[PDB]
Amino acid sequence: TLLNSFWFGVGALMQQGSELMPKALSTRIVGGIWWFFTLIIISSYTANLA
Amino acid sequence: AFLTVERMESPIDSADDLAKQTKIEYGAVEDGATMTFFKKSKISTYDKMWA
Ligand SMILES: C=C(C)[C@H]1CN[C@H](C(=O)O)[C@H]1CC(=O)O
Repeated sequence: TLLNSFWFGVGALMQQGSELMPKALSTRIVGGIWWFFTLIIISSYTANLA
Repeated sequence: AFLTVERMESPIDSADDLAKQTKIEYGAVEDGATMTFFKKSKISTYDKMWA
C-alpha cells in the first residue's frame, strides 16, 4: 500500500529491516538501490560525526 | 579519513622553508629595497637566501 511503501523507505533508512521484503525483481531493484543509498548516507554521517 | 583529514598545504610556510627547500625557486626585484635587504643582512637565513 502507500502506507507500507513509506514504511519500507523509513525502515530501510534506519537500518532496521521491515516485514515486507520485496519480491518481483522490478521492486527488488528499487529496494536494492535504496539499500545502497542509505548505506552511504549513514556511513558518511557516522564518519563525519566525530 | 577521506572527508576530514587535512588540507594540502603549501610546501613552504616561512622564510626558513625557502632556506632549505631548493626545489622552490626564490625571487626578488633588481634595484629594490628587498634585494638590498638580503644583500646587507647576515642573520642566519637572509644571507643564505642571498647566497
Ligand atoms: C618596484 C620596485 C623595484 C620598488 C617599489 N618600492 C620598493 C622600493 O622603492 O624600494 C621596491 C620593491 C622591492 O624592493 O621589492
